[PDB]
Amino acid sequence: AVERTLIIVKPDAMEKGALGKILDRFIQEGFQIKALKMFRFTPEKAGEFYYVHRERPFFQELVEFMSSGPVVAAVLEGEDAIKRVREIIGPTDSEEARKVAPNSIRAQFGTDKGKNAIHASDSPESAQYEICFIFSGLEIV
Amino acid sequence: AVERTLIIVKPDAMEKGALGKILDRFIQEGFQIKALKMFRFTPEKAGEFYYVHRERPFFQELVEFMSSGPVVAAVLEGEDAIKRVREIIGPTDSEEARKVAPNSIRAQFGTDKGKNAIHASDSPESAQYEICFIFSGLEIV
Amino acid sequence: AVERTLIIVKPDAMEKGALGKILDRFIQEGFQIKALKMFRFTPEKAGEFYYVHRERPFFQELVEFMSSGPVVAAVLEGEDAIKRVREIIGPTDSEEARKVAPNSIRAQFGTDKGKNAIHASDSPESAQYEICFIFSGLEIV
Amino acid sequence: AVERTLIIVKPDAMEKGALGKILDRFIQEGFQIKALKMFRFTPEKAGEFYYVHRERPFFQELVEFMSSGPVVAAVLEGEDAIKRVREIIGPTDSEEARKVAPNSIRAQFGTDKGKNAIHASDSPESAQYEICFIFSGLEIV
Repeated sequence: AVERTLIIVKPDAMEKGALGKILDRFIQEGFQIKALKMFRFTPEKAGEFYYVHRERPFFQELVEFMSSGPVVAAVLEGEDAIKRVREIIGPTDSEEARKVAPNSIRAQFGTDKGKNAIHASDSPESAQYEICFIFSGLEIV
Repeated sequence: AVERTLIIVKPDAMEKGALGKILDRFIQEGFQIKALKMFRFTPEKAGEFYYVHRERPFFQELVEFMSSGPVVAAVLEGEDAIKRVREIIGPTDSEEARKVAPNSIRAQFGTDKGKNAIHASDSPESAQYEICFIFSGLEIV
Repeated sequence: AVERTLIIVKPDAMEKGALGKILDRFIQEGFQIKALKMFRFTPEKAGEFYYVHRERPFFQELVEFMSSGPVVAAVLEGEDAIKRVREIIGPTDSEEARKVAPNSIRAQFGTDKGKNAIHASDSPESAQYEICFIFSGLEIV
Repeated sequence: AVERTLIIVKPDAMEKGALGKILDRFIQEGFQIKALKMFRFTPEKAGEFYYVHRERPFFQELVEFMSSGPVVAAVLEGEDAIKRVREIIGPTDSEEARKVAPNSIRAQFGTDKGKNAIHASDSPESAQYEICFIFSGLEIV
């Protein structure tokens, strides 16, 4: 099915100068960018975005990191997008990504498990929530 | 239950100068305004907002009217908000509203069935869709 | 000359429930609302908005107050708007406003000099800066 | 001097799939992206953006083209940005760009004089206007 998923380019990848290369990859893989913007999470908004993981040990570190500098979000649309985008980004741990998926976003631009370049929706339920969290319908063009 | 609903002040009420009086009413009724903005629907975006009614005879007239001038949307939060807000706005037909609910928004500021001052979400399912259509999570404060 | 000015309803007036009454007043005085939204200043953005006053003794208190809860900004357009809006809001000190301008916004909804309900651009130069700080051209409708 | 300029990636370059490659170039040239978003000009907003050129013979064609599909704007910051960005994009006519500046944005991704991939502010005065037209201060991060 044609699906929409949310990616967020994280501050580590922003700082490395990888934004354009990352967007280029998803464009060349055939996804339509339906929304795109640079913004800065406040710590409160980062915590709301990541609500489902609020009880995890790493949560405060994640919130701080994702509000530590500007990020860029995009809505990607295409066939099987949620799973296909997860394949393109690679394993959570950027070092594992380098071993098993060398051309994945995280292999190319990630550092480790925390600074791993990019977020993507992990499921249709999270995609629905995450897209609405960042973009209104008025912003989808 | 505490709920969120979407209202939109329509161009007829905007033109009458009723915006402030309408917002004042919902504030005094005890609703929290969680998001608020003036914007202009393009005809395409109005048609998407009203997707569920696309097959109704009045649809093109509605789309045109709701894209004919700027509107103001607000997210209202409170106990039983969806139904309570519908009570405050009154019957669809502003003339009927004057007969049965004289202090309702539509009695006070509506003209007829089409120019009836204000839209409100009609159900929890529509509220979910409508709020996301107009406001991202980043805009709810 | 027809001018545009920026008002911001401050958190004290928001909390008092005065938003609708304040907007109603400017509408009835004949101003066109060209842009309107609820948002929350981060402390950094409040400090940038108030850049010209950064060296004043009250600056940190002002920044904190204006980022302490959501605010609503509006662009008002009309003949001589910058000065006329300043007249409508009244003296900086809400207590003085009650003595000399009883129907002014600050007399009606202000508390003292700091919690004084509303900000308005003080000059054409500040209006130009302030309007752009809060609203893009795309948001003026 | 450190300056800010506005670029807009036009619908021809969007359709060619060049967005990421174009952003990558400006990042690698050392510009800071201070704001970024995808949006769609209405014809009215395109005409306002291009107000200074409203009397030119090509104006309606330009307005139509720039409102014919989504575009992406970015604010670029760096030393001598306005002139340096103009150098990077190359001559107005993409065919001339291919002859004299083969690695310029317009040589790489432009088609002709009208479909020439990208807009950039032509002066500090236009940059000031254009940046405010598309982005508020709240959107610069």
